[PDB]
Amino acid sequence: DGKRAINYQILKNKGLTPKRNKDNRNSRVKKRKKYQKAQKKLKSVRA
Amino acid sequence: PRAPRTYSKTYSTPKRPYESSRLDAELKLAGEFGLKNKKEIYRISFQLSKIRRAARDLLTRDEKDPKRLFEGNALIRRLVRVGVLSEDKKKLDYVLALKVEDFLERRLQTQVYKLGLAKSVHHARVLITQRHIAVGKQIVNIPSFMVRLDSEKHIDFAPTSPFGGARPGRVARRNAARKAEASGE
Amino acid sequence: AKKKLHTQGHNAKAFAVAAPGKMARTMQRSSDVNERKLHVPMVDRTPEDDPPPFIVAVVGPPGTGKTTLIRSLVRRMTKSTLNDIQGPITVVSGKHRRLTFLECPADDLNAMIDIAKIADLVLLLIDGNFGFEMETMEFLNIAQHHGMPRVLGVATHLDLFKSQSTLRASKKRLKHRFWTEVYQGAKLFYLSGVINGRYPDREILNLSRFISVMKFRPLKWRNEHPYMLADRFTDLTHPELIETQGLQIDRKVAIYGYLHGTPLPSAPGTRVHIAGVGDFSVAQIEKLPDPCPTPFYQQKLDDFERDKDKLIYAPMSDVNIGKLIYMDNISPEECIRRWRGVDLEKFVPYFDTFEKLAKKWKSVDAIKERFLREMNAAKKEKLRAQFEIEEGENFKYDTWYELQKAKISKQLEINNIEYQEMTPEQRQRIEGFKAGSYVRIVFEKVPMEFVKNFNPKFPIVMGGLLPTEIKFGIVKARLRRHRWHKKILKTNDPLVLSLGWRRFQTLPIYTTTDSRTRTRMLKYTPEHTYCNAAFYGPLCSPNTPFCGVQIVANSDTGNGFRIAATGIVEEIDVNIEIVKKLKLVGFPYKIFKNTAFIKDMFSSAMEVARFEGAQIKTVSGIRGEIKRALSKPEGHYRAAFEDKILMSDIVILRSWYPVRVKKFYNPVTSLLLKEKTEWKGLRLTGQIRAAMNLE
RNA sequence: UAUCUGGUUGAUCCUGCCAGUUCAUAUGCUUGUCUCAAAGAUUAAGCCAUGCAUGUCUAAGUAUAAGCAAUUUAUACAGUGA
RNA sequence: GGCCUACCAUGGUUUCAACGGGUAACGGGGAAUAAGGGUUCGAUUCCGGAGAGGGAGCCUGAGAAACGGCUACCACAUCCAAGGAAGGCAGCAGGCGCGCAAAUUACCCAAUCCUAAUUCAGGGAGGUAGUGACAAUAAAUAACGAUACAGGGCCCAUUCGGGUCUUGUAAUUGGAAUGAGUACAAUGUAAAUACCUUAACGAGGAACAAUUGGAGGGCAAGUCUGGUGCCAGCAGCCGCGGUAAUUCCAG
Repeated sequence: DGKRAINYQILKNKGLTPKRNKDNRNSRVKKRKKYQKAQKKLKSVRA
Repeated sequence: PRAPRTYSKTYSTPKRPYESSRLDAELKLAGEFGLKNKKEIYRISFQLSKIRRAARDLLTRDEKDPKRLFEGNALIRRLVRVGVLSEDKKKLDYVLALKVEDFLERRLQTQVYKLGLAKSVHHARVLITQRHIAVGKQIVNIPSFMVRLDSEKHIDFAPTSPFGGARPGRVARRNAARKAEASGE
Repeated sequence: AKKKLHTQGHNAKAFAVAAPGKMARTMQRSSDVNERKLHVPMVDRTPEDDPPPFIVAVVGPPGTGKTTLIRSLVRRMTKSTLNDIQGPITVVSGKHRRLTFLECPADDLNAMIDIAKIADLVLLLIDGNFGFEMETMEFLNIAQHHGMPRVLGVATHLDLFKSQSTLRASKKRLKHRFWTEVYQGAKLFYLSGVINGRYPDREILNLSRFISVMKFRPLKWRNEHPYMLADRFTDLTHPELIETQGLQIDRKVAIYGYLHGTPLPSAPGTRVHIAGVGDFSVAQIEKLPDPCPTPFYQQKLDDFERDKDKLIYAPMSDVNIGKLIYMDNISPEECIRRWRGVDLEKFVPYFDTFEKLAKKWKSVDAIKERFLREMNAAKKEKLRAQFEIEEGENFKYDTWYELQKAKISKQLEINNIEYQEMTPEQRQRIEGFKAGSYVRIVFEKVPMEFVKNFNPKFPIVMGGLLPTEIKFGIVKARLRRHRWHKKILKTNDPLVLSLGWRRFQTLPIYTTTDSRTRTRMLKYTPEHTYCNAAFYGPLCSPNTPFCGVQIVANSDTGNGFRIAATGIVEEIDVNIEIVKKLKLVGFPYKIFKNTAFIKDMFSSAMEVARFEGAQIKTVSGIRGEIKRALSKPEGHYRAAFEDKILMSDIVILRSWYPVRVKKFYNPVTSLLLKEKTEWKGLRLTGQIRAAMNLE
């Protein structure tokens, strides 16, 4: 069609964001991937 | 001109913003009970905080004062009701004790994990917010539902959803729509 | 606290506030509201008596339809349905107000850039179903750099949407998106349908009322340059001149319009620029009665003497010492002899002889006017008079902005009581055709292309050029890649840019400053910040913002963003020394400890001698100097470094080679061209390679 | 201006000073879903275009509408009703 | 009832603060703040009072010193044929008050109730939706396996090691799940809209594209400043070429 379209850049209008994780997106995962990461440390501090 | 809709907030935030011990202490809880917020801990601290205040007060009144007897009893039975206060320690000097973990242990989130149907604290989150697991025939999608002793037996998958009969589900059926449309007619 | 308070004459303690809290909390909030009211002080220079029509210019995507939108606004203000609207049209909407609509072309950036310099108020319609197209976004960006007009957006195609819930969400999105482009708190009106060929009266009535109280602010460019919009176009040539010379002539042209902004001086011979044709000059200036007169204005004319049917004007569409001084036949000898009845090169004016002056100036009693119970009173009075003379300037508001604003307001009515005394003959020449005087100014040397290829649908304005602006020097501007535009700009790559009243492509050059010791050219543009730049072209005032584009031909746009470079100008000269860095590389072919023999950097042993003592450095970062031209081979030289150079190492001598600015200049001449879209100028470096198939 | 850490010494202390440490207005950025939903402020109780915000009839005060209606016992009236 | 008048008398209040002045003063229920004692605030959902541009006067009436009543003056201010006539948003909405600012000129009497001659009419009272993160509530942006080496475990260790119980960092992988949204229908509603339901649709990073602040380094044939070589310092959107050009400390 002849009618010109919005670019995804100028729609959301997010310019110059530094690269981020996928895991800030769902907080219940970053809680999971922290505790599962901070349970490996617990096996290393004590037995 | 209409009666105020009343409200109030349900959490309180730490005075000391950056205390490293409290921060590690908080995170471990989050990673244990599948929380997403420091607020989900802030919230409970606040709940506890008033419960403890009530109890402190009641304790100052004479033994067997009517209010104390009446309002203390009430608070104890409310706590035993949901499995926060053990049967033995049923007399409010231990509600004066009572930890945050005792409260977090009773969330529908954690209760689903204890049964093992979810198989994880986080699998327990995702299931709940996704319309599986119920109490009666009544679906519950709130992780903080707080499982009252006599419904613990009734945590189970819902009649709807997969996992509880009903039907597989659009993402699976969509595949069975590529099974019979590729290999057949 | 006991005696500090009592130091002042009034009891300090007695005066206090009943509430500390309310006094203090209210005091901060009131102050914030004020500070907000304060804005930097400006000048209006538009007349209180005869204001021009505030030009309102509908813009937007073409398939929405702005012709039927302007026909549903003029039929509710004058109750007279129009048809096939083309060109600028003036309608009286009120007892003192009378706006002038102007349908832009949507297809032409050559006119879209042109209109935003003059549109006082711009009505922007964005399709509700299609949101914002590129043409809306492109127009908003160009308008902001030149000077922001008052924008009142509207949203056609609102009726189409199937579900009201989805429609409400879409309205919020456009309203929120509009706030970022313009100013937050500004809401675009929505029109439900065009079933009868016009919008609903209730929606239109609100839109007409909202526009009426616009009270547009004064743009900086518009109060420095006399401008006008051409109402009707007229060629005044003999057809016998046409039949003899055979369509080759440049035609004598009379043009008609309303002046604006600042007084266009009435001595014929000021140079003045048609947007999109070229630099012309005025030849004859004449003022005729305006077709549309406000009813309040008409009443005054009727009273002095002692038009209801036509409420709109759309011509393009179908229905003494001083007068003894300023003569040149009189000699200045005769001028004073006519007034009573010498070279300026000597500084002391002509006196009389000291014989005649000493006898005259025996007594000083002629000049004693200029120096500095009843009796007692008189004396006192005299003293008072002298005290005022002795200390008057020293002896003679709450907010500084309000005061310094009185430097403008007192400056306004001291024009007005001055102009009033003149007013019938002297004021007109002094007035010089003041803003809104519907003037008939005629031209000459307008090309044949302009009268042949003309349609009234595109506008034509005049820019009264300042004598600053009339020349051609290389300007020092600074600019960046407009961050919507994808590719970065290249040095020495032509760029159409709208600087002042002119639209033109020139060959810029993008010149950083190596920590303010010189002007080094880059090769590209720093892709997120302003770089200092330079380009040939016309000259302007400093602190003038421009907004330069890429390919403006509508045949070649694509879906990319058109506006590529925005910025202001810093200063202007006629020569900027501009430096490209070159470095001379060399390689060592015999090293020692702390002394190298470096080959093939210099060709002859004489070439080295022009360069000895030069602070050579290497890749590795060690310094040195080059000292003597080695003889027995013709090229090489001995150079002492600070430490042992390797064999694997590459010496580089920094140096500076000056460059030039290519003096190409090309006004766009858009509506001299026949097709009036798709004006194609100089191609980009990448485009020429594809055409010539180079790599 | 209380409470806490931190500082002058090669060190240990105390008095001693300096350094950090809400909920009310504005502004900035951001704003997917449910429910809930308020909405003042230049010491200007300043000024107001336009539209609306006060009208009202039962079996039961007044009907010759040259009003509508017709039938239904109605030649005083009797329905309905401006 | 000194409320007012006539006669007559000389009384009345005051350091236990009269009288006067100030108030960015309507009073109260109350608010915020948490050892206690206090301190500060209340124009503002309820009660009371007062006012309707400013003053005064008054008609009607049970009730007004009424202003969506009248009369006069003052100040504003509109209409005109110049003779005259007319207006009072501190109701609802809406506009101005500066030259740079932000709630809709929408729907209904279905509820709540009020008024009338009255079940019926009227009600911008009030309710409905629309409109900037005032405050408050609930709480997505992902969940699980397999594999490829790497581990720490642990039994053995004369010495290869990996092999099961999983700690998890992985640049190929694997199928499951779900609403954000889009949408038959029914429900909702005065009618709509949303919600609660729910057919059909709707997730792999190149989306259906999480933010807003903060700590820290690195890079150039770059620039600048100082220096007892090659260093020290500031710093670096800028280099040499190049912007349909570069894939580039993956960004």
